[PDB]
This record gives sequence, C-alpha cells and structure tokens, in this order.
Amino acid sequence: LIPRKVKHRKQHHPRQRGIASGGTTVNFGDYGIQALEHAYVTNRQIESARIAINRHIKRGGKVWINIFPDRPLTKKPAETRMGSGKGSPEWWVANVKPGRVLFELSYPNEGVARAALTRAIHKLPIKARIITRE
Amino acid sequence: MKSDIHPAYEETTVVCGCGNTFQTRSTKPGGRIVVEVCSQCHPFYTGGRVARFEKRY
Amino acid sequence: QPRLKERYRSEIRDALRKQFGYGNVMQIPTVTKVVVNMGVGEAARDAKLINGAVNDLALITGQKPEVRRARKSIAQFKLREGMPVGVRVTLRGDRMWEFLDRLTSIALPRIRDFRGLSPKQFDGVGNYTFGLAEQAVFHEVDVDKIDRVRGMDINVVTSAATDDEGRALLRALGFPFK
Amino acid sequence: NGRDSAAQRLGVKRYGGQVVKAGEILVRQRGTKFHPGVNVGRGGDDTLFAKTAGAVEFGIKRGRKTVSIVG
Amino acid sequence: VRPKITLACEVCKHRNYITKKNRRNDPDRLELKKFCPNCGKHQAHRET
Amino acid sequence: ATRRISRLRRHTRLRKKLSGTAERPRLVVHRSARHIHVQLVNDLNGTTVAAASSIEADVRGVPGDKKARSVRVGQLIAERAKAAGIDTVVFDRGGYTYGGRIAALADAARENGLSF
RNA sequence: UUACGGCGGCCACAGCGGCAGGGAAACGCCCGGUCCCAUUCCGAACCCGGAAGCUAAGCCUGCCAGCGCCGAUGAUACUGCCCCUCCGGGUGGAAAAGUAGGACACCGCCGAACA
RNA sequence: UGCCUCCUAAAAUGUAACGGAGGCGCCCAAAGGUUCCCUCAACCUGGACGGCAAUCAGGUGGCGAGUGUAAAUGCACAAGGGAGCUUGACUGCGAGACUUACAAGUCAAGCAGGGACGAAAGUCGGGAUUAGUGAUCCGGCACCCCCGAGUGGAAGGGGUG
RNA sequence: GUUGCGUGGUUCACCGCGGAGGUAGAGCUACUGGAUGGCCGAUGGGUUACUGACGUCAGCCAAACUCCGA
Ligand SMILES: [Mg+2]
Ligand SMILES: [Mg+2]
Ligand SMILES: [Mg+2]
Ligand SMILES: [Mg+2]
Ligand SMILES: [Mg+2]
Ligand SMILES: [Mg+2]
Ligand SMILES: [Mg+2]
Ligand SMILES: [Mg+2]
Ligand SMILES: [Mg+2]
Ligand SMILES: [Mg+2]
Ligand SMILES: [Mg+2]
Ligand SMILES: [Mg+2]
Ligand SMILES: [Mg+2]
Ligand SMILES: [Mg+2]
Ligand SMILES: [Mg+2]
Ligand SMILES: [Mg+2]
Ligand SMILES: [Mg+2]
Ligand SMILES: [Mg+2]
Ligand SMILES: [Mg+2]
Ligand SMILES: [Mg+2]
Ligand SMILES: [Mg+2]
Ligand SMILES: [Mg+2]
Ligand SMILES: [Mg+2]
Ligand SMILES: [Mg+2]
Ligand SMILES: [Mg+2]
Ligand SMILES: [Mg+2]
Ligand SMILES: [Mg+2]
Ligand SMILES: [Mg+2]
Ligand SMILES: [Mg+2]
Ligand SMILES: [Mg+2]
Ligand SMILES: [Mg+2]
Ligand SMILES: [Mg+2]
Ligand SMILES: [Mg+2]
Ligand SMILES: [Zn+2]
Ligand SMILES: [Zn+2]
Repeated sequence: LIPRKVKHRKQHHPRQRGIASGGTTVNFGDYGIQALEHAYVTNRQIESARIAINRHIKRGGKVWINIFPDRPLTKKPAETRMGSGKGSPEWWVANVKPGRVLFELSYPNEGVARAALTRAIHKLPIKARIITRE
Repeated sequence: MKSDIHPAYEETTVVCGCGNTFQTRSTKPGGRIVVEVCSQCHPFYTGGRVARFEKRY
Repeated sequence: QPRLKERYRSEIRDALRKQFGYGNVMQIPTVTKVVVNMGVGEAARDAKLINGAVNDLALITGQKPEVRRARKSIAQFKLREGMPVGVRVTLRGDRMWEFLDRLTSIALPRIRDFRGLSPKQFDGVGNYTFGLAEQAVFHEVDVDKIDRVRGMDINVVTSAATDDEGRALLRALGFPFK
Repeated sequence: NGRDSAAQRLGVKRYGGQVVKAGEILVRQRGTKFHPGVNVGRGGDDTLFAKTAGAVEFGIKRGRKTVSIVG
Repeated sequence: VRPKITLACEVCKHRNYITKKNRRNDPDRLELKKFCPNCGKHQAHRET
Repeated sequence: ATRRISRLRRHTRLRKKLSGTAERPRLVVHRSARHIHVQLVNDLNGTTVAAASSIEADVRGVPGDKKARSVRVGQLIAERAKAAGIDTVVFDRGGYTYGGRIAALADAARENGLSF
C-alpha cells in the first residue's frame, strides 16, 4: 500500500499521544482488532497481517483494512554525518493510537475468526485485543 | 449609436411570380424587389418491388 | 407598420388565449428579440471578418452587428484570447417584426432542398434556434459581391414558458414545421 | 532551501479601550483583515491609522471586522 | 530597455522631473503636462 | 425585478462614500414613472428632517411636464430645508443617473437656496 | 392607533424554496421615441413624453421545516497551577461534534390613507 | 552568503539548524488618476460548418473564476471585467506614530500653490498589499548666482535637482 | 551590574472590566489534498463477469487543510 500522491514529500513525525477518537468501534464486520498502545504501523506489517488472516480463513468472509499508511518517514544514507539536509522518504506509516480499530472481519465460525485475528495480531508491533460488534 | 452606422432602411415592395404582393422596408435595394418564389406558392406550403415485378410482367 | 405585427395583435393574441386558458392577457406569449450571429472561425487565420460578416449582416438585418472576441484561448483551434471570432446582431422591435416577416415569407422558402424546419429545436423553455449555411435566400446580398460563403444561426427568444407554447406561437406566426 | 525573508512585525498595535492620539498606527496588516471605521483611515499599505483622538473600539459591520474610534 | 528619462519644461528649459519609459513601446519623446516650480503653473514637458 | 435589483446595487455603490449628517444631511430622491419623492435623512440616527413629493398641490401646479413638476418639488424642498435650519446638503442620486428630472430638481434646489 | 410607499438600523433565528391572497393613493409592469440623453449592435437597458391595459410578474400579507441557519444542559477531548516517579490524582477553566430544541425575523424616522 | 512569501514558530510581536517549499535583481505611458457601468468559473438544454472546448440563446450558479509576476493576507460592496476624460508616476510641507543597537526602513490626517476627473460630495503625492535593490567617499551634468586669496573678472569651490 | 544627580510608585503581584488571536483539540457535503467499504456504474477493455470516471450512503486522516476553537 502506497498513496498515489502526497502534497508534501517530507513531513514531521506524527505525534504519539492521546486516545483515538475516530474509528474506535467495529463498523464494517463482526470482529475487529483494537489497538491498546501507540505505534507506527507499516505497510509491510499491514500486508503481513492481511495475508495471515486470508490464509487462515482460506475462503469466504470479508476483510476490511480501515487504516492507510500515508504518512512518510525518511532516512539518510548509511555512513553519513549529522545534518546535511533531510533524508528521502523510505517508509510509509499509519499513526495508530490506543482504541483504534485496525482490521475488521466477518466470518461464520467464531473459533476460526478469532484464530485468524490472533494470527494477525502476532504480526503487529502493538499490544492489541479482539472486539466484537456487541 | 445612430449617426453613420446603420445602412439605409426604407420602404420597399415585394412582388412574386405567382402574384402574392406585400411591402415592408428593406435595405439598399432601392424600391421594388422581384422574387420568384414565396410562402404562398412554394411547395411544402401547398402540399413496391412486387408491384414493379408485376407491372413489368 | 409591420403586417406581421398587426396580424399578431389581431388574431394570434386571442387564438393563443383560446388554446391555452390564460386568465390574464399579460400571460400571452410573444417574441421579444431575434439574435443572429455568424460564428466565424477564421479568427487565427486571415483575420478578415470586417466584410465577410459585418458588411453582409448589415445587409440582411439593417443595423451594424457587433464583433465578438474570444473569451479564452484554445490551442486546438489556434484561438488566442481577445481576438475577433464572432459577429452578432440583435433585432428587436418593429425591425424584428419586419425581419421575421421578410424571413418566413420570401427567404426561408428559397432554401434549396427545403423540406421544413424541425419542431424539436426548442431550448426547453420556449426559445427556438436554427441555422443556415450561406448568403443565399436573403435577396439583400449579391453573390456577385461576396467572398467565401458562410452561414449563420438565428435565435427566436419568446416570453413563452414551455416548448409547446413557443411552438404554437411560432406556428401561428408562420414558421413551417414538420 | 535555507532562505527566508524578514519578520515584518505586523499585527494589532492598539487594543480595545486604549486612548490614542491622532496619527496613531492601529493595525499593520496585508489586505483588509480589518476594515476602517469612523475616524480611522486606511493607509497606503493597509495600516489603519487614527484620524482623531479617542478610544479604540472593535466591532462587526456585516461580515467585516472594523476598527473605530469614539470621540 | 527601460532607461531613465528626464523631462524639461517647454518654456524655461528647467530639468524638472526624471522617470522611466520603455524605449520600444514609446520610440518617441514623451509630452506630459507637469507642474513647473519655476514658472509656478502647469506647463508642458518633454524628454531631453 | 431586475430593474429593482440593479437600482439597489447602484444606490449601495454610491452610498459607500456618502453618508449625510446633522449639519450636512443627505438628499435622497426616489423617481418613479409618475412621480418623484425627496427627503433629508441625517444618516447618524436615520431621521428624516424634511420631505417633499409630487403628491401635493404640486400634482396640479403643472407648468408642463414631469421636469417642470420636479423643478417645483425642488423649490419646495429647498424652502422646507431652510425652514428646518439646514443650508448645506449632499445630493443622493438614489442609483439613477444624474440628468433629466433629477438634474432639474437638483438645480432648482440649488438656486432656491441650498448650497450643494 | 391601524394598515400601504420610501430611508435606515441589523446582516440567515432574518436566507432559499413551496402554497394561497391583494391594487384607494402609491410602487410596478405598460404605451411611444418629437425633445435632453443612450446602445463596443439593439429606446432591451439608461433617458424623455404619456396613461389604453393588468395585478400575470416584481412588491406586500398569511401559512409551511422541505434545504440552509442557530443551538443549549450534561458528558468528553484539551489545559493553567499544584500533589505525585509514571500510572494517576486535587483545584481552576473548558471545547468541537451530537442531542433536546429554536426559527419562515425585529426595531427606528418620513409620507399617504385612515383619525 | 542580499531582498520577498509560507511552514517549523508552542492562538500578541520575536525565535535556530548545511530544517521543509517557493520567488526576486522586473514590468506598465496604461496595467497610473478620476467618473460611470457590469458580474465570473463551472454545469444543463437548444443551435451550420463546430468537435469535450471558438461565437449565439436560455437556464442554474455567492464565488469553486480573475488579480502583470511566488506565496500569504485580501477583494463579489468588488481591489475582478468595460468605457469617457486626463498626467497627482505633482512643488513647499507635515502634527502624530510603527519598527529599531546604530545606520536605515514604513505609515500619516491635514495646510498652501498650481491642476485632473466629477453636477456636487469629494478622490488623486503611482500600481490590492508586501520583493524588483547598494552606505560613504570621489567625480559628471543642468539650474541658483552663495564665496571669489590686493581690486574687477575668471579659475575653483558652494547650494538645489 | 554598580554608582552620582533627577523623578516618585510610574515597576511588580492579585481582583474586576475592555480587547486581538487560530496553538492543543476537533471537524471536513466548509475548502485543498490523502483515503477504506458498499451502490450507480462514464469510458477504456472482450455481447462487456476486465478497468472503474463522476456521483451517492457509512467510517477516517493532514506542519505548510480549516466551517470551528480553548
Ligand atoms: Mg476525527
Ligand atoms: Mg504484537
Ligand atoms: Mg515571515
Ligand atoms: Mg503605446
Ligand atoms: Mg390603485
Ligand atoms: Mg421601450
Ligand atoms: Mg403583482
Ligand atoms: Mg398574483
Ligand atoms: Mg456546554
Ligand atoms: Mg456546537
Ligand atoms: Mg426560516
Ligand atoms: Mg509563526
Ligand atoms: Mg506568533
Ligand atoms: Mg506564543
Ligand atoms: Mg533562488
Ligand atoms: Mg488597477
Ligand atoms: Mg476594477
Ligand atoms: Mg480608466
Ligand atoms: Mg516616479
Ligand atoms: Mg514628522
Ligand atoms: Mg488645491
Ligand atoms: Mg493626501
Ligand atoms: Mg506604493
Ligand atoms: Mg503587485
Ligand atoms: Mg573610502
Ligand atoms: Mg581677486
Ligand atoms: Mg563656476
Ligand atoms: Mg529643498
Ligand atoms: Mg480568548
Ligand atoms: Mg496557520
Ligand atoms: Mg491536531
Ligand atoms: Mg476534506
Ligand atoms: Mg491545525
Ligand atoms: Zn409566390
Ligand atoms: Zn518652466
């Protein structure tokens, strides 16, 4: 996942503070992954988790990814001193706050759905839990 | 602005070949204007393969 | 004292009232203005419209038309903003009545292969538009004294509120539909 | 990168209730972020100076923020 | 392309104002009716 | 309708730079097809201090046409203003163009005492 | 005092839209282009002269929450200063969004009719 | 490497980095002054060549267009579009302010002369605003006739542009 | 900073009153961009089982977004 355009190529780091206020409830499916701590979730990790969910359920069901990695992060070349201009973008990041719902899942069977979401959670650099649409 | 801008515009006379005659004021044509067809004579204002085979044979 | 105007005021005003149940005489439709423009294209090319359009629209109508200039620029037409591209005149009043008469009576029938103007070319509010292609049927111009031929299109603006009302008004005025 | 222009020190110089003399500069601005009211002239570079002594008074004048001076 | 020009009073020849113009858009000397401090009134001025 | 809106626009546009006060009130005119109206406004408290119109004995004191009637009502307003104690005003076109009936009114008001 | 024409305050709680109703004076459309004046062409507009017609439109009155607008209380986000290792807590402020709901304006001066 | 605009910049002003983005070293004799008038872009429908888009007509459209040129703040009341006349893109000043180590930089009501436009009220000391620039020295040019190495001149200097 | 001569509460703290804001937060059919899932589906694609314009219904994001706003 990569945005097609960005208005600003190099940006400040997104701020890691506060509880999430939007997208904190399951809205598209029956089961979801809710974040319990701040972190920078990468498109690599997102694709890893999506593939884990799909290969566990193997068929049927629908998976929603309601975050997008559009905030870029830069990096200087390897062996360089400090301060000769900002580096070029090299990561794409979603800014995740506690309470945010990361993935959503619909599937008939409780146990398989929960196992698939646990598969996904073990790929993310966050403590997360599984929640349901009541 | 009307000083020397618009062309002449004075009474004329339309006469048609059929005979329908009226008069308005037109441009440079000095007096009478003679026309061949008008709204009072022109058409549209006044109104088989097997058949051909058999009429041939 | 335009005969088409008196025929209108004498029969058309109450014929239209009989047709559409106008409870007020102010509601009766009428033609307010007639607009003619050439819409020349040789703006970037040869830059001549001073006589190609002005010196004959004067002859067709009776008043000098206005020269229109492009509002923006288009590369696919070599059009650059601010240069003469169209010539328009606005007939209104007894001159408009006389032009309508002179058109419908002796000009419009003279069109070669004329079979009747379409009745579907109304705008949707009551205003009618149609086009020509040459310095023909207007007897005022002479083909012996013209450059390249060019057409025009005419807008007949009416106070009618609907296309059927406008069509009835023009049919009464003498526009041959089909 | 690396370039910038000088800070132009714009903004409001006299707030509501202050007693000014004639000729006081009230607002340095670009454009009419504020508009001149009574006894307030604009100025060549949109400066909103005072034409009379009195107290500055801000208000609304049908969409425009205006500065006036009460005698 | 836009040189500095000076305008002199027609009557007293005093060089009263200096300004700029485009030599191509205005290939000829300007005439303006400026105020002449010497003559004390408005007079015609011209380039030098 | 379009005429009303356009006249209002023109009136506001001229009104941007002309107020009228106690010592120098505003002279507003309102010209219809049949009559003409005028009043002095003093736009600090919105208080008319004198007013004349073409619905008076003026309606029959007619030496001719609408311009003559406007001359008469101008003579009336000048005297009413002097009676009220005013002698200098600012003329308000009202969005119309200065000339014809309005210019006749304004001139009559000028030679009959008002200084504007 | 009532109810119509103007000039302002104010600038959507006033706006947009929808449905009905009105012509005493007035405001309007309206009839003409000799006169002042006018159209990058047009008496359409601006101006001038009138009074055959009409409230159809403008304008005015009444009723509609449809679109738009306003909008609390409470809670929350955030936060000043303290306590406190953080986690958190005390004390002082306090949103935006959403909800209940409001709302098809109000006021001043002049003129006419009525008084 | 100087100047202008934005963000960083923590809701007055100010604030660093070899932090993030851009412009400038001009143009306009009208693109200045004034008086008067107008409202755009986009979309829909109809219309000869003509098409997604030239000109026309009618709807809808409160600013999404435009502004000489970057950005920001403005501007529909228009600072945006059109037209008539003009040279204030003045001379002598300037109370009072902003900014500021200093040197600089910026605004200014109003008075007088002589004018432009306007029926008047009034506006006009360049341009919607903020960049388009260089101290002092030493010289050049025009004007005033201030000094003139014994006197009268002159040279030379002085003043104002 | 200190010290001489002037000035004398002008400084500072607290309370009350009069003011300008666009940060934190939030919100976005209020703009410029990003962007998830439905529905309608322009074209492009081979009768369209592929692409998915513009719309529209829900959920979201932004130092250089702002109808707001401590
Ligand atoms: Mg949010
Ligand atoms: Mg984990
Ligand atoms: Mg700055
Ligand atoms: Mg030239
Ligand atoms: Mg009546
Ligand atoms: Mg007429
Ligand atoms: Mg009516
Ligand atoms: Mg009615
Ligand atoms: Mg509350
Ligand atoms: Mg709220
Ligand atoms: Mg309402
Ligand atoms: Mg800042
Ligand atoms: Mg600041
Ligand atoms: Mg601060
Ligand atoms: Mg550069
Ligand atoms: Mg300009
Ligand atoms: Mg303009
Ligand atoms: Mg001009
Ligand atoms: Mg100059
Ligand atoms: Mg000074
Ligand atoms: Mg003077
Ligand atoms: Mg001045
Ligand atoms: Mg300037
Ligand atoms: Mg500029
Ligand atoms: Mg030296
Ligand atoms: Mg000597
Ligand atoms: Mg000498
Ligand atoms: Mg001097
Ligand atoms: Mg505050
Ligand atoms: Mg900001
Ligand atoms: Mg934030
Ligand atoms: Mg948005
Ligand atoms: Mg923000
Ligand atoms: Zn015939
Ligand atoms: Zn001289």
